[PDB]
Amino acid sequence: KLPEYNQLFPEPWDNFCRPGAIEALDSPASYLLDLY
Amino acid sequence: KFIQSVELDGSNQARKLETRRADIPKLSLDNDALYKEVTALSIVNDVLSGSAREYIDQSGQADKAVNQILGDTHFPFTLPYSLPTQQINKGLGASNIELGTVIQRVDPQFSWNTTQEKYNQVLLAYTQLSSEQIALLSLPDVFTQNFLTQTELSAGYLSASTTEIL
Amino acid sequence: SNSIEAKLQEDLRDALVDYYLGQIVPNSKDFTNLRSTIKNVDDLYDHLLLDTQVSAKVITSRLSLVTQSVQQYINRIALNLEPGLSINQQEATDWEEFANRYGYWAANQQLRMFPEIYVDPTLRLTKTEFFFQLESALNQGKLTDDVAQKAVLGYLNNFEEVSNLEIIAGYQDGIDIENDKTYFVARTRMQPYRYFWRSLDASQRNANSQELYPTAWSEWKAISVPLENVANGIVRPIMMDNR
Amino acid sequence: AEKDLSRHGYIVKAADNIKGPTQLVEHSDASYDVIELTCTNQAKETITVKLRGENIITYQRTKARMVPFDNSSPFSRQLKLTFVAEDNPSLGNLDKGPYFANMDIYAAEWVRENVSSETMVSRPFLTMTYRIAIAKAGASLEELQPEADAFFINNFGLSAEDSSQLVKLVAFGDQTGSKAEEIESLLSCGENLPIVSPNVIFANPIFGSYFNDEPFPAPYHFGGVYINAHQRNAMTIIRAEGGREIQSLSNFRLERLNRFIRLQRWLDLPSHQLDLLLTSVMQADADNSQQEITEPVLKSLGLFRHLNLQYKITPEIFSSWLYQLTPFAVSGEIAFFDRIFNREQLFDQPFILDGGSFTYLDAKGSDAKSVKQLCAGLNISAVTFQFIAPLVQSALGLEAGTLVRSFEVVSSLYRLVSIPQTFGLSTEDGLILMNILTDEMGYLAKQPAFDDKQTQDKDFLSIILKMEALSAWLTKNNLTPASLALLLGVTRLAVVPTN
Amino acid sequence: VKLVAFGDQTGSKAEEIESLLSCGENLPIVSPNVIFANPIFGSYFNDEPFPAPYHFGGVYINAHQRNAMTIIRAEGGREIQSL
Amino acid sequence: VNKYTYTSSKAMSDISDVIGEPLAAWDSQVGGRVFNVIFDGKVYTNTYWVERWQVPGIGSSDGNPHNAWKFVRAATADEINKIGNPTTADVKPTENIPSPILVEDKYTEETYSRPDVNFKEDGSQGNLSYTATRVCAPMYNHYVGDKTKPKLSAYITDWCQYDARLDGGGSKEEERGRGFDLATLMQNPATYDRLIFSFLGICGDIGNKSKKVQEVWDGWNAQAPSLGLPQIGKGHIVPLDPYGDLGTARNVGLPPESADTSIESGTFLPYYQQNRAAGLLGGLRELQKKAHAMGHKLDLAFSIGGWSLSSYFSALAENPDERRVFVASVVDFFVRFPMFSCVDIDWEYPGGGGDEGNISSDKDGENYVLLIKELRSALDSRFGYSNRKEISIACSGVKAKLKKSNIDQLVANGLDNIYLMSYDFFGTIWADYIGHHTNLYSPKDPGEQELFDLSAEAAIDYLHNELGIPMEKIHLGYANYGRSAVGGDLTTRQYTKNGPALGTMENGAPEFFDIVKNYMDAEHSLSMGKNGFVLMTDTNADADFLFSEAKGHFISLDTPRTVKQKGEYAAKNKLGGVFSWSGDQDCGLLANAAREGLGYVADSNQETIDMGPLYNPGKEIYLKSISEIKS
Amino acid sequence: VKYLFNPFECEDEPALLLGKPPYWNSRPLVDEPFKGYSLTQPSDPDAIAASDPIHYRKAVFNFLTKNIIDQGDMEYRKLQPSARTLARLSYSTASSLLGRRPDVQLTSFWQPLTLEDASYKTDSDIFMYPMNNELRGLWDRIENRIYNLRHNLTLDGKEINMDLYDS
Amino acid sequence: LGRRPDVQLTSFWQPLTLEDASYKTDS
Repeated sequence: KLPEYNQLFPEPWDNFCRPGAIEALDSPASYLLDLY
Repeated sequence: KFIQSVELDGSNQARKLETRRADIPKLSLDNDALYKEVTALSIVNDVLSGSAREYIDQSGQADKAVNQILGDTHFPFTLPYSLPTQQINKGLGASNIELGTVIQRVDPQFSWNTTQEKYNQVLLAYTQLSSEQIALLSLPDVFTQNFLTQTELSAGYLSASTTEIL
Repeated sequence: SNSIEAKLQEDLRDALVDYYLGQIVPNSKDFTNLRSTIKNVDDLYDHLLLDTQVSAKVITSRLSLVTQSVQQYINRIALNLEPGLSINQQEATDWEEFANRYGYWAANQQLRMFPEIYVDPTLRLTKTEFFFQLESALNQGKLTDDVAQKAVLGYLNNFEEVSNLEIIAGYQDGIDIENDKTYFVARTRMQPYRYFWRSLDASQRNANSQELYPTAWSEWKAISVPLENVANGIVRPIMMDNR
Repeated sequence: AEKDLSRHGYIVKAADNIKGPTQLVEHSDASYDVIELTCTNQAKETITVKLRGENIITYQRTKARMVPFDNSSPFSRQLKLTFVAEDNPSLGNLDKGPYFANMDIYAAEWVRENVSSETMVSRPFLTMTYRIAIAKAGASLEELQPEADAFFINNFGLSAEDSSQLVKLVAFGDQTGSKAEEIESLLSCGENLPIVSPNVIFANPIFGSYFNDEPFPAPYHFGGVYINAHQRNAMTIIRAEGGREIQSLSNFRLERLNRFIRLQRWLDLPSHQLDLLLTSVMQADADNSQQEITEPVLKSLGLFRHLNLQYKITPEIFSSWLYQLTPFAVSGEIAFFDRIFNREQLFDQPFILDGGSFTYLDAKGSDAKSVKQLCAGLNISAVTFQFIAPLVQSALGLEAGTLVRSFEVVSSLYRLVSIPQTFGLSTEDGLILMNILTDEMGYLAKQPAFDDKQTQDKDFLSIILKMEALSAWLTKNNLTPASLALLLGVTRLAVVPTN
Repeated sequence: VKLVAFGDQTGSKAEEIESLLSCGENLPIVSPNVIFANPIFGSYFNDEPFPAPYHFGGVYINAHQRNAMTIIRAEGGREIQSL
Repeated sequence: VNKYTYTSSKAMSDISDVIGEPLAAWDSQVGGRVFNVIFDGKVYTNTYWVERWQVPGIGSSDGNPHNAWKFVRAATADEINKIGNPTTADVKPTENIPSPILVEDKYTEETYSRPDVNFKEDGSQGNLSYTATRVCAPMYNHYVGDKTKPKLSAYITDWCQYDARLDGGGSKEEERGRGFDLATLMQNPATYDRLIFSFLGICGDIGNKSKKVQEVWDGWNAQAPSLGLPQIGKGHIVPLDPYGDLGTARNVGLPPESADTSIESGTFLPYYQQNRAAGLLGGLRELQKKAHAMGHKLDLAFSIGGWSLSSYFSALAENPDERRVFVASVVDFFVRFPMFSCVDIDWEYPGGGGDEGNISSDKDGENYVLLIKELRSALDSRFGYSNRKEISIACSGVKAKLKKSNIDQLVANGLDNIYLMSYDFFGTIWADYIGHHTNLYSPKDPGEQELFDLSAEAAIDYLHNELGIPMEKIHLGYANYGRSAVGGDLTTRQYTKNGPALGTMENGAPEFFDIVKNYMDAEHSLSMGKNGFVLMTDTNADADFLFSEAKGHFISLDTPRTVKQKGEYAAKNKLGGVFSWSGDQDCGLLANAAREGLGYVADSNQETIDMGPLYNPGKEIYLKSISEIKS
Repeated sequence: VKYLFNPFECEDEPALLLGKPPYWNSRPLVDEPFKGYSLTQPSDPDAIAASDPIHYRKAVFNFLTKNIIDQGDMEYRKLQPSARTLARLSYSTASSLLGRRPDVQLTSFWQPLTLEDASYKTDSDIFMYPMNNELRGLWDRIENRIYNLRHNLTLDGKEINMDLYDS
Repeated sequence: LGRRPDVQLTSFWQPLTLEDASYKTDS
């Protein structure tokens, strides 16, 4: 209804991980894993 | 004037302005409300304290000191507070002195040999904690570590494994 | 010294806020409704229209502070955040344009009061085609009297042709002569023949007047088409569908 | 603001040529008091005339027909006078020279002047003055008070008639040689409005009731005092009619003003502090019931000049030395009083000035202690406080163990602290010097005095000047007040027998 | 039981909470140069993350019970292991 | 606001501070000053706003109807001689008129002259005046609003918007319409808090007006296909006079250039929207606009159904699909005219006892439970809480009805308002005995009142207690007319049924302004009966009526006194509100009496006219209850 | 920007009745895709957004908000005092477009593994999409300005006072 | 320009609340 970011993009924030963590889809660890 | 007009346009459900901060239309237009200066904090705490004073009156306890309410209101977490303790803390801070030190020096007897109780109490002072917090921490446990009744006891109960603990 | 007081003032504020959210809102009668949602310090900032987290380092006037809070309230409703209390398009435009800020509001007011102060010959809206040429002469940079004389004499020269313009034809915008605008075309007596168009409104009368506002006359405007191949010194304008 | 005035009255100022109401009474059946006035025209034409005088009250009500009339309240209270021919028809005044006698009235309280020792009596609080003329001819001003025109010539360059021009701001500022910002700085009727301390209680809702609408504090309460002589109808700007104009201009106030602004030029001070200091002096003197320019006043100004120069003494300080501290400010700043005490918040409650007392000797009662501690917040050491307080209590006449939250205590303390401090002497030391000078320590605790039985031990000002001089001499000689007092035998040195 | 309600009522932000739980990256660490009394956690089937928070850093709150509190994957929001 | 100022004085020496006013004989007095008036040697101090008739001796009970004048026997016999004793008090109207009320109407005068009518104020000839509203000036005073005061609302029976005498008609009897013009209120937008233009109809109407219902239903369905809109069927709401609603101007305070007579059943449908409305509804819109201009809020609501239009309600209530069509058309109306905040269901009665042209079933109160639930749900879910509309009912004035109304279940279904039709407790034909029509209280031992001695008290007490309902949802009506009879006998309350009972537009129905025109006057600063009528107040039921002996013309009616008393009672009971029934028939006199009774206060210390002087009570009479007569 | 999107939209606009969704003002931006398109979007941000117009919506939102912050920053860069109030207001509005940052919801859960472990495990989801950086960039930028306003600092967060020293 | 109109310009003022002003500004 009201105009706000999440209202425009309804999405559970819990469906995202914190940036910088190992859990990051682009963590340097993830890069290493891909390489491996 | 503009807002005053707009707020005439229906929707009784809305939390109309004067439902809050009703002092605002009450302020007088004048030279000094214009010219003289004050810390914003002063106003913030003032208006908020006014609200609180009304609420304690709704508790029928306006006879109580508003500050004193904070002396035992345990929730939320930061809520329990003590002005005199703070005053003492900062006082001696400005003197660059610790209360424990003060008491320790105030004892007639020599610090290198004086009663255990004085050592105890001095050390407690060195904690810098308020008596209220002390008491709260001192309260006994409300809950047994576990609780069970015949239903689950008949269904049987398993403790966690234990050999892993040490 | 005073820094001590700052410390205890800040923590007083902190505790008081905690008490408000912790007990007043969840328990107090009037908030039974709003406690559905007002649940954090920012919610307080929104509801109370004032910022609690300012440091003791900041001082202000009572008036200014009130104004700030009012502005916040205005902006929120303008932003269509509170339930109800919608705003008209122009009304909102006025706010977001100038009324949002004292300086521009004052400027608007002052313009209404003393427009002359804002008048500037270089900023005229109504402006003759050749008037552009004239200023395009004078604007050259450093200047001298004789040179200005030359420039103005040129402008005057063109103005001669203006005074010698001869109308050729005209076309009505519609059936109601008494309110529909109309368009006209004219050419120079002097050769080479050059051509211009202009228009006149039939609206813009005063309700009392058997007369029309000066604005009703349009400026005369040049026509760029290489028309000299014309068969017999004849042409017709047409305006339709605003083209 | 400092007293109730809901009940009060007026009495004739006792004069041998006038007879009438000389005492107030809690009730009377008579609609009006009768007064008789004996007077003489300078031709020695002598006559007496009767007149009626009556206390009159007025009030307002809305047409709220549902509620009862609920009338009891403080109310506006006013004095009305009326002559009638029916009481004096015989006098046949056609030929009499028009000039006759003065009339004067005390506005007075009636109370036990000693709440203990009975003395329930009517007692004045304000005084006012009139002149009565009788002229069947309907004579002109040049007949009535021709002296006025001579005055207006010498002091305004104008005919007394020209006052009727002077009423407008243009003519006024012109003839005065003044610009109107000065005038608003004088009138405080625009933005230069008075201001009051939030932390002070007042004796009656004189201005606190619903229908009250006098702007409070009034200029006649503060800043416009001397020029309005406390009359409620204070001078103000008023909207124009062929130019802006002035509220009300009795020639009496006009001549007061004529003096006042000249003095203001000479001293170079803003009006508010001038008026403040002036009133402080004249009201401290019990004699100057009439707000009159007098020798002690002038002397006070001399002292202020000197001390301001030598030590940058703020006139507020000086004023609050010889009188109470002021719970007021002009539009733009915090009140001197409130600044001094609520200088910053250090406790839960701000300090406040109130009725009531506390057992300062020990104040074990938490609130009493709180009060005393906040007062000790006045710079000095707690221990010092106990040296001062008994003397203050004694001088003011309070009960030995108690002190009260009122300006009197405040000002006494403030004197005792600040004055020696101006010479860098400890307030402790001051006691020593005061005894040396007078064999009294608590001397500055007392109120200022101008006793006609003038004696060396009485002039505050001379005494202060002496303190100044001797302090200089002492430091010059590298002495010490304690040492001096001991040597002078003002205090004994501690000794005991020995082996 | 859910993190949102928890952090709300506690007046706390979840980085503090992981700094409390050590169940994420704030994990415990152990000195390589120290021997331990038994392969309590050294055997093949051992799989308790060692050292455990109940061994270190989470001691008082878990009172040494093996079932230590931890974050657990969401179901209509992230949640807590056992409370 | 409205302030007054007064003064007292004493000898200069007198320290006293009581408000003083010397002793005087009790003539009439008035106003806000203190008074200490002697009467039979007792001096009575004034306790309240003095009124002309407030004799202090009686005033020992109530020196004003709010309270006694307290008194003491202070004066000496000498002072009794000095002042004299006023004890032989009497009423006295003013010699003249301080403020005119009545105005000329050439056409009503002609209507009296019209030999087919030959109306005369003595009832000797034509008993129906058909007096147009033109005979009176606007009387509304301006009052300061108060959130705590209950609402003042009015129902306008909008047909009153016509009178052929305006154009030259009036040849026929029915041509002699009311001609009620909104301009009067437009000049005084503060007058009302909430307004309702009365009835609205539905396709299924079986009533006499169904002729028009059908014709406009067909006209709508004639237009709609050309607009691409679906045809309406039963359950769909319909307008009553499209030109009236959307094309009138003259009698609705609108610039006549805005009128459009082309609007009719086959042409109105494009105009049927809030912006296009250039009739009665346009006037209403402009009125709200001017309310905002004044800085006041005017609420607009509309009743669905009516006395005549109740006809189809049982069938509608029974058929759930027609209920659906009803709800849908209602929503569409709200969308076309968002200015309306509220709707009011006016079924004379679901369980019967309304008009006889009504379909009725003893299951319809339950069908109405369904209806309320359905409408509430639909409208709330459609418009959202930010714009939650209000639902109201026109509650029947009789115990037997309200008992059957299942109203507690309607409240469980979120009913908002309960406008009690507390009027016509008596009727000029069906009643056995003359009685009051809108009396607040019942007389002592009124019996069960299925036919007589009814009162608002009798209904509301049951509703609040036996039904437990909060009176904050309840609103009380006052009627802008009297009802009359003929040949009445005041002792037995017998009367000549079936006769020329005096009225304005119809037998037995004298409208209030017409009552002032013909049988009563106030302009002489006092209420009094005229032309053979006398003011009577029944102390049994505490109710006011006019009487005339020559033809036993009994006429109970609402009065300044009764209306003020109603206001007092409403405030006392914190009722949801009060309203003028048929607002078209009060020029503002009793409206002022209502405001004042509820305790609103005027803005200035001046008025259009003071209602005060008119609270003089009618002549005492103890009108025996029917039980007291039979016993 | 208004032509693309207006947050200050008002229901007075009947386009809402003509089905225009709130605030959005571009039909191409609003109307729906139907996958009558490539099964895979190879490499162009624009092409994929042309399949997921939501992506443009996000970009637009970002641009707008940024511009607001830019205004506020200029205001805070102004020398005279009252401009600070303008900056304060601008920043307030901007923040209002975001509510509160989703910290708790973001909180990480982790268990260590060897590369061998991961390699086996990944046989036929340990990571998640993180919050995209520009958002926290915006959040932090405004929070930093707010902090400076908390402490009466320059936009640069430098002390405004001269910081005089003596002994 | 002659002389500036200082005296003629001199301000007259009485304080009020916003509520007061709002009521006062009625027609």
